Amino acid sequence: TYDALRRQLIPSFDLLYGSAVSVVAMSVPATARILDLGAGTGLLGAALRERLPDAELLLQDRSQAMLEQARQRFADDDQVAIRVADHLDELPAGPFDAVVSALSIHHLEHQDKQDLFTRIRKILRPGGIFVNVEQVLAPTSELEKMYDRQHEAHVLASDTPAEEWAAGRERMKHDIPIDVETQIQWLRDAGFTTADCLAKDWRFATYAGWNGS
Ligand SMILES: Nc1ncnc2c1ncn2[C@@H]1O[C@H](CSCC[C@H](N)C(=O)O)[C@@H](O)[C@H]1O
Ligand SMILES: [Ca+2]
Repeated sequence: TYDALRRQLIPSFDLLYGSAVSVVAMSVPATARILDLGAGTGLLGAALRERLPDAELLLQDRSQAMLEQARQRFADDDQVAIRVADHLDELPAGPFDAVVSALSIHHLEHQDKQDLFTRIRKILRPGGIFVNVEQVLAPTSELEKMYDRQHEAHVLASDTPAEEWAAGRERMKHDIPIDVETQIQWLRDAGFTTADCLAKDWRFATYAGWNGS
């Protein structure tokens, strides 16, 4: 039900989450240590586990209530740990082969995003990857209205319950998105040697930075 509702709310869920899993699987070994930042109920971690059965996953979030759903999702998994931490709290020591995030970093002020990308690179192995499945802003107000129409079109086409879309619109008041190319440049500023947008559906995009590749 929860997972079904995320697909109803998020355009191109399989393309965007799938692209995150694929780019990690082509960038790190089977036995990678992976941090999922703002893991929530652990959906991105779960997508990674399906492809990488031997990866060690650390799921981190500020919300014990969200992480309880992740604990249930990963009940029988001996290679998953859970950590309660804000993005602005001290990160785990690492090192990590990959740091991944979905629909979380857009909650931070822009300066805190720029600092976070830098802090993430410091806990990555050389050649390590940062991947974000993210809600992004259009480059202009007029395009932002078109992004909004395309998002609403997916939500309506998916037969999303009206109450859940209303609750979605209210949660989105707290969002601090920026355009995808600005955030990709922030990865270059943080010292990532390569950064790219792998996949995009208007308001939603999967992008990555490599720490030396
Ligand atoms: N500053 C912050 N530090 C840590 N987690 C944060 C945060 N701001 C928001 N979050 C978390 O970010 C998540 C956004 S919802 C996305 C959850 C999950 N990554 C998924 O793809 O389904 C929530 O679990 C919320 O608690
Ligand atoms: Ca949000």
